[PDB]
Amino acid sequence: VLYVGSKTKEGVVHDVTTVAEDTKEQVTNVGGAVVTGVTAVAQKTVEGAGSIAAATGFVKK
Amino acid sequence: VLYVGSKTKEGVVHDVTTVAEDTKEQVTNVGGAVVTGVTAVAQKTVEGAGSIAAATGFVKK
Amino acid sequence: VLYVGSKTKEGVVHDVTTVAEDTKEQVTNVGGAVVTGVTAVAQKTVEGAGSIAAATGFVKK
Amino acid sequence: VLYVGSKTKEGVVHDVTTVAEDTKEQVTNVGGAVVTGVTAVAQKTVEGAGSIAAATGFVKK
Amino acid sequence: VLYVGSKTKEGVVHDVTTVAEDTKEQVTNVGGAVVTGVTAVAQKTVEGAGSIAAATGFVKK
Amino acid sequence: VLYVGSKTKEGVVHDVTTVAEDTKEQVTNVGGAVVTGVTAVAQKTVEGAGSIAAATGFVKK
Repeated sequence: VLYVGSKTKEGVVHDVTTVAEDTKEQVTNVGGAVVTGVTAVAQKTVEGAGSIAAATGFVKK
Repeated sequence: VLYVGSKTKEGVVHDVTTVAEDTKEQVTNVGGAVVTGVTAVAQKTVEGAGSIAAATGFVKK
Repeated sequence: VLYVGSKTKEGVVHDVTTVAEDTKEQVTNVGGAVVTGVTAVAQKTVEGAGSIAAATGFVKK
Repeated sequence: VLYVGSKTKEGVVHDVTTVAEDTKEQVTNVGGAVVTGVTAVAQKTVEGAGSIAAATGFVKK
Repeated sequence: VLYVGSKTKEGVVHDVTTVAEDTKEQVTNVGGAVVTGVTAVAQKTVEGAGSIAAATGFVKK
Repeated sequence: VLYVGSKTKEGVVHDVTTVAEDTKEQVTNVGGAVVTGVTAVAQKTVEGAGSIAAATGFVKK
């Protein structure tokens, strides 16, 4: 492999924008919760995963 | 493989935009929950997955 | 491998913007919670994962 | 006039984006020239104009 | 006029973005020239203009 | 006029961004020239103009 004159963008995330005004979030009775916003994962060579969101709960009342 | 003059964008996510005004979110009785927004995963070479959202719950009342 | 004249951006996340005005967040009765904002993970070579959000809870009442 | 609870955006320009890669501009024999990019003009109360581009030339050869 | 609880954005320009890579500009034989980039003009109350680009030239050869 | 509780942004320009990589500019034979980048002009009350770019030239050869 060789690159003489070149621009290579491999495994890239850019220009991700989030805008929010007058919003409302309520999680009332949750055993375990994962609430997130932007999640950016850039990776050229991987063996596992990129983003893992796990939630295991128990709401007995 | 060789690139003499070239632009290669392989495995890329860009320009992802989220706009939200006067919204409302409620999760009332959830065992385990995963609530997210933007999830961007760029990866050239992978062996596993890219984004894993897992939720295992129990709402007995 | 060789690069004579080249720009290589591999495994990159940039220009991620979050804007929020007059918002409201409430987590009332949660066993374990993970609330986040921007999560940026750039990594060229990985063996594990990139972002792991785990929440295990118990809401008995 | 009165505003009790309100959001008023009057006379506004926002989120104007220009992206350009590998472009080419040539103005060879021009008497007078006006070459521009983004031109944003926000103004609530005006008596004149907003943007005036004037070019008066003479190419005799 | 009165504002009890309010957000007023009148005469505003924001979030104007210009991105340029590997570009080329040439003005070869111009009497008078005006080459510009971003031009942002925000003004609530005006009597004149907002942006005036004037170019008067003479290319005799 | 009165503001009891309020945020007023009148006559404002903000968040103007310019990004440029590997670019090229040439003005070869120009009588008078005006080459600029970002031009931001915020003004609440004006009688004249906001931005005046004037170029008057003479290329006889």
